[PDB]
Amino acid sequence: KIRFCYYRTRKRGHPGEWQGPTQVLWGGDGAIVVKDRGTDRYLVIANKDVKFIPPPK
Amino acid sequence: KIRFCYYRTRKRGHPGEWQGPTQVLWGGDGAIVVKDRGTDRYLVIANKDVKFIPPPK
Ligand SMILES: [Cl-]
Repeated sequence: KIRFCYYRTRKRGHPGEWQGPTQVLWGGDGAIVVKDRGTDRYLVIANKDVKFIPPPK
Repeated sequence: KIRFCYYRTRKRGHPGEWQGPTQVLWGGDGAIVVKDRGTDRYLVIANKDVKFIPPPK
């Protein structure tokens, strides 16, 4: 059930480096929530800036 | 189990008007996720800026 992903943030629309992997804490409609361990804050990430790690085959 | 709340955001530390009511979409450690009705955007709200609405007696 636990999902992991890579994610990135945006600075004035410019995409940042891929960060993670980190646990997908919540999955919404078009976005997820992750815990950014640098700032220790929850971040809302749009799905276009998420790379979901495929579950084990 | 559906939880609703009032929430507020701050402008340079000053708390604004209470907004909502709106559904508590996710509960984390010290913060929640809501969807802003006006902007259709997910927001992370620190618990001290949340008023959870109790169910009827
Ligand atoms: Cl946070």
